[PDB]
Amino acid sequence: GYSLFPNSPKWTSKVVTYRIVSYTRDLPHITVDRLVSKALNMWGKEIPLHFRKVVWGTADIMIGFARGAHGDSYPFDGPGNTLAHAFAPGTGLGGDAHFDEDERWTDGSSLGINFLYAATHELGHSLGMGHSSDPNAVMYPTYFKLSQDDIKGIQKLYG
Amino acid sequence: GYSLFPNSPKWTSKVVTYRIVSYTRDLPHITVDRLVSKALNMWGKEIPLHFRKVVWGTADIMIGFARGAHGDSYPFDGPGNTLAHAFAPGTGLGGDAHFDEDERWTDGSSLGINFLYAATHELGHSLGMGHSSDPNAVMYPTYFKLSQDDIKGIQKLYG
Amino acid sequence: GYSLFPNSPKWTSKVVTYRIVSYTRDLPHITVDRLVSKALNMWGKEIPLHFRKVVWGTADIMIGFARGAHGDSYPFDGPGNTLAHAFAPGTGLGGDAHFDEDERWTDGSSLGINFLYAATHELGHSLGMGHSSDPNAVMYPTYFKLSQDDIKGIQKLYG
Amino acid sequence: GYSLFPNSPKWTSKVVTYRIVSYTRDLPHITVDRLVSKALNMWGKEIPLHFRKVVWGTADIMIGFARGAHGDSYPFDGPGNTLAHAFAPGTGLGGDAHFDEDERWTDGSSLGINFLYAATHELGHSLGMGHSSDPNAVMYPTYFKLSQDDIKGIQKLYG
Ligand SMILES: O=CN(O)[C@@H](CCCc1ncccn1)CS(=O)(=O)N1CCN(c2ccc(Br)cn2)CC1
Ligand SMILES: O=CN(O)[C@@H](CCCc1ncccn1)CS(=O)(=O)N1CCN(c2ccc(Br)cn2)CC1
Ligand SMILES: O=CN(O)[C@@H](CCCc1ncccn1)CS(=O)(=O)N1CCN(c2ccc(Br)cn2)CC1
Ligand SMILES: O=CN(O)[C@@H](CCCc1ncccn1)CS(=O)(=O)N1CCN(c2ccc(Br)cn2)CC1
Ligand SMILES: [Ca+2]
Ligand SMILES: [Ca+2]
Ligand SMILES: [Ca+2]
Ligand SMILES: [Ca+2]
Ligand SMILES: [Ca+2]
Ligand SMILES: [Ca+2]
Ligand SMILES: [Ca+2]
Ligand SMILES: [Ca+2]
Ligand SMILES: [Zn+2]
Ligand SMILES: [Zn+2]
Ligand SMILES: [Zn+2]
Ligand SMILES: [Zn+2]
Ligand SMILES: [Zn+2]
Ligand SMILES: [Zn+2]
Ligand SMILES: [Zn+2]
Ligand SMILES: [Zn+2]
Repeated sequence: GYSLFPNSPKWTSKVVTYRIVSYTRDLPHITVDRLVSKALNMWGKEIPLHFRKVVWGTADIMIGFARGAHGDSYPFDGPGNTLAHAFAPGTGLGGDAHFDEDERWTDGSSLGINFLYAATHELGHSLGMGHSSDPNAVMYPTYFKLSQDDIKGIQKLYG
Repeated sequence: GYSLFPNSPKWTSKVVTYRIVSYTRDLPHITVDRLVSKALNMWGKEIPLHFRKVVWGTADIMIGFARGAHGDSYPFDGPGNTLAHAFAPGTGLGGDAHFDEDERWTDGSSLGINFLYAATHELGHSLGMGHSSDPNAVMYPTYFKLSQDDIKGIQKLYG
Repeated sequence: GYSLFPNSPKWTSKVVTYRIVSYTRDLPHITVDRLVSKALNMWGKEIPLHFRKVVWGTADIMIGFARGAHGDSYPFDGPGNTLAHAFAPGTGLGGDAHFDEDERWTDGSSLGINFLYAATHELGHSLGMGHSSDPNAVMYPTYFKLSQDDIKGIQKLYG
Repeated sequence: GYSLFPNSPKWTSKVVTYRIVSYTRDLPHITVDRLVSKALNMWGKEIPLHFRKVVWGTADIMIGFARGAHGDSYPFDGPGNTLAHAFAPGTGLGGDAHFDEDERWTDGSSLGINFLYAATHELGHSLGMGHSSDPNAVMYPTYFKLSQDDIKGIQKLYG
């Protein structure tokens, strides 16, 4: 069973902008760029919402890697423990997706947390999805395509 | 309601020197230099105190970024937790402002703790300001211009 | 007294592949390569099992250094505490040997955990050895050649 | 009141060798080299013991910087907490002096723990000195020349 966020926040504009603000030394910038686009598009293909990439300033969905405290109330904590977090749609921090630089991330060719899967999960949150009780769902709390539960949920929110 | 430090320490000389001793890889050195000057000047414009920049040795206000233990009794602790500290006016460590290198700092163009705001708060301490009970104040314990409370407080001390 | 793993898992194929997926800045890549080969061969000479090195993709025994969370349920934790872990033979994570990048590793010419000894111990696990109660054994829980206990154990498992 | 180590271990040879095995990115290698020599010589001038520098392999007194676990039973722990440790005279680890790379060290021109003072204290241990109860002593547990207590203690031991 999928979940949304309390009060069911969602992007209400036809177009939502996103920006990859900071990268990881674990991967080429372009790899992160392509994987983020692939993640967004997985959700995008199921709903009447369009994403537009911006390379500077503020965008609706701010995506990036950071070490320690980084401007919100959920500072990262070094290697292990918390790995990432994302915020439900809304202004400011809303929609943003942050990844802890102190972990090891991979595109699949090395050791590490698979970035595509993690990004697809985090971006699910950025769009308004909560965690699912269905182990098959990308939105399941713990850890390729969206499951029926993920699709049902996102379409229910957008629709 | 603004606060000062116990015994209300303040710089008693007409001129107070400052030095940016160490920088962060998160930003250009010159950016940190300019933001520090801007922060000091925000307080400076309200009082009969003049700041003089020095680029070597000891200055009254020593400013810098550090990882872990760094020569005082308040070692930093890695990503998260403590982010920075500054000491009330006085000799030696007095007036110094230290920032934890293990966080992410920004000038506003990326993810991170906004350095200008953090520096303005920390330098407030370096000049003798304590924390305020007024949420509008730059000296409020948690997180652009100085509020009426900040101004009232600094002018009361100098003034 | 040597130990194996519950249910005594072992590689059942004549040839087992291995790959050094990630390295440490503490040593040249080639040094890690040579020490891994030496470690494997120490066990290899005692049993009817052959190792084949691969330099890309997946291999049966995936070996590497990582910081923090890295794709399994045993994230590393920064300097100190956990130093490494390896998994009993089996598919997927089975057989893999991971080393925490946040420690200092050496080939013997500097300060650090001796990589050859650590790798020989970890690879013992990758082959199906558990910890020994014999302090002379390379498989003893705490810390050059395999002891009689190590040999007896690996030969008992292979066989 | 100065202290020595239980059983009063000391170097019994006329010549004791030392090697700086690893350095810190905080300072030039040559700076660390010169400060170590200065520290040793401070103790050396008070006793009938001669120090000989070696640049490779093993020396009686192994000196270096390390992150996390590094080959002894006192792994470092990242920024803060433990900063350094040294072992009483003896074979193997005996006499060695280790410094945590995760702190900030300085030669006096920047922010950080003053390396000369820290090295003089640590090397005191490497020679057989324990902590002093005299706040004036370099061997006092918490923090330029050796005090009367330091001199009395080292001369009593040598001796
Ligand atoms: O999204 C973030 N997570 O929930 C955080 C909790 C943050 C809580 C939080 N929220 C808001 C603020 C602070 N903290 C936990 S996580 O370990 O980072 N998360 C587990 C599931 N994982 C998967 C799962 C399945 C798959 Br397929 C791929 N990856 C994605 C990443
Ligand atoms: O200044 C230092 N802080 O108080 C430290 C505590 C150190 C305590 C301490 N003092 C002395 C020694 C050791 N520890 C807390 S902090 O998180 O670093 N601080 C919060 C408020 N923040 C703001 C707030 C408002 C705005 Br606008 C911008 N930034 C500035 C930074
Ligand atoms: O192999 C891994 N270890 O057991 C881990 C525990 C992981 C437990 C674990 N297992 C699985 C998953 C998570 N955690 C402990 S360790 O400190 O990394 N280990 C001690 C012995 N050491 C030696 C000993 C003797 C010699 Br000679 C050389 N090196 C090899 C390394
Ligand atoms: O030497 C090491 N220290 O005692 C360690 C404890 C290790 C304990 C330990 N021993 C052995 C093994 C593990 N842990 C404490 S420390 O903070 O690293 N130490 C304080 C005094 N400091 C001074 C003091 C005065 C001056 Br002047 C300069 N520097 C030198 C450095
Ligand atoms: Ca983390
Ligand atoms: Ca946003
Ligand atoms: Ca911190
Ligand atoms: Ca000062
Ligand atoms: Ca570790
Ligand atoms: Ca495997
Ligand atoms: Ca430390
Ligand atoms: Ca020694
Ligand atoms: Zn965040
Ligand atoms: Zn989640
Ligand atoms: Zn400090
Ligand atoms: Zn403050
Ligand atoms: Zn692992
Ligand atoms: Zn083990
Ligand atoms: Zn040590
Ligand atoms: Zn000591």
